[PDB]
Amino acid sequence: AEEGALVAAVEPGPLADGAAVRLALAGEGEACPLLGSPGAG
Amino acid sequence: TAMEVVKFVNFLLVNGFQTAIDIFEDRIRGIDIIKWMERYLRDKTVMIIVAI
Repeated sequence: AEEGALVAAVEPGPLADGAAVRLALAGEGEACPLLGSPGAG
Repeated sequence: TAMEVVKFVNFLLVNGFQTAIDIFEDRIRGIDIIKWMERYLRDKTVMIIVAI
């Protein structure tokens, strides 16, 4: 009775892919601070 | 690190962060140094930057 059953191969059907999300900072700079006062005699 | 720390603090301030450092908050720190330090130590929300 060889027709009893069959072997079956399983696959994951609905696969999906996506891209990674990376953060970045736009622009850069630095304003100078102020300091100092004169000594006296 | 004092000289570099000045540039680092300017960089932080330009990007809108309210940086507390002794050289800049001299007037407030002068009133009571220990109280000034404990102000930022107690507060859990204040991020402390350690300049190694």
